[PDB]
Amino acid sequence: RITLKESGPPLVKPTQTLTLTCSFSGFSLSDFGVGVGWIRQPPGKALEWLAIIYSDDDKRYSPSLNTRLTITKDTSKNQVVLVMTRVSPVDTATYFCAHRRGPTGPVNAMDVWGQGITVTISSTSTKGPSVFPLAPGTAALGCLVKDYFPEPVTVSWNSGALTSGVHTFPAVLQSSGLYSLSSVVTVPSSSLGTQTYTCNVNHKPSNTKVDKRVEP
Amino acid sequence: ALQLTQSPSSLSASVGDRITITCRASQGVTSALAWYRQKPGSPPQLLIYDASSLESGVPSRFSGSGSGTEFTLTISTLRPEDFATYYCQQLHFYPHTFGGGTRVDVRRTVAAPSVFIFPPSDEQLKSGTASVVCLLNNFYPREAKVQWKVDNALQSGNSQESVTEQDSKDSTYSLSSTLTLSKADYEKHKVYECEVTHQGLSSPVTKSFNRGE
Amino acid sequence: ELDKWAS
Repeated sequence: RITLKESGPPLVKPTQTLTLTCSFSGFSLSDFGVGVGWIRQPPGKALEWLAIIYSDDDKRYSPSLNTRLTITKDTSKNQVVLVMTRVSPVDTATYFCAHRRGPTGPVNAMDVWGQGITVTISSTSTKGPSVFPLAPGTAALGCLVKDYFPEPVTVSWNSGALTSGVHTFPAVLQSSGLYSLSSVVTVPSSSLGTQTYTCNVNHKPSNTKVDKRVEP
Repeated sequence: ALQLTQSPSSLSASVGDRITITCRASQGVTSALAWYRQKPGSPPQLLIYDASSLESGVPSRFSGSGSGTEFTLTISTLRPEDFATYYCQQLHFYPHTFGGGTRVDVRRTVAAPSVFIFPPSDEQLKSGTASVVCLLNNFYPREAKVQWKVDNALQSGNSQESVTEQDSKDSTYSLSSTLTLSKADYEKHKVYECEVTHQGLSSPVTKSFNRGE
Repeated sequence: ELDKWAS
């Protein structure tokens, strides 16, 4: 039926302007009362309402953003555009556009959503990570994959031969605008002197591949 | 504007359970309230529109009721696909507000975290900074508190941490916290301690190390 | 202010 897809840049520099586009099909912005809204969600946080525009063109913005937001619609393109100015790291989140039914009762909900586009606000340039050891009947060891950009990075242990006990944590975007994540694995103490542990790090974005061995 | 308060904010349950979550508004929104289920990595999905109408295609186990300032969403029998985060939204007033969400995870016996602390590495130390990390491994429930102390001074504002998704096999969570200091600061202190507070620990746990020892 | 469909 109705589907929508958000598009725009995944990476934006603080201060700049964020322009988002919502392309949809299964409905048109000329059907009576129909709306298209924008909802954002910061990493691990709740949904936040941004704005909405309708068939007859009225629109509403979130009060606490409204001097920074501009929503428009091109009906021959079947797209809705959202412009957010002077973005900052706190604007890093996943942006969703969604459809709202018009009166035929059930206009009370956003019934179909886009898959969302995740946008990250940072002033940094591509940069590979440095890999540091996290070292010591159960023992834990790991690797600190620090200061890389942009996401993502892949981590495996012993070239994939080691999987259970492994926990690769969600990376955190630091105040420096660079990512940092840890991958740890818990193993038997007795294994520490005969078994070797190496984390394999790969940051394709900058192609920095690193194999880092950690014992104690 | 209009405050929508969802509760409980976090909830623990098992497959086959019957649960009811609430969303309440600071002002009356009539019947203009919708409910969504959101699974990690996926967009919200409409369940209930106009407070009590089941959205076409949504399973019959889902139901909603309420009007004015009180609303509830009930899941007659919890399924695996329901362990997610639920949100309510009112579309009666502008701006359209979303609640803070309700988190439904898999219930299992309480499991205290295994804690480990890792001093910064020598190699990192000359890059100019020191990252000391604390690992809280395989615990349940999710709520956990990490407190960093350096020479007994409570640290604030200089640590970040992330949690893993609930494990598919054992239903536990693991948490990682990183305390970041300049090298100079790292070298002028001795005891580095990570104190963990969690439902499974009768008393907070402290893992520590003395820099040069 | 009220939503467009509060009618």
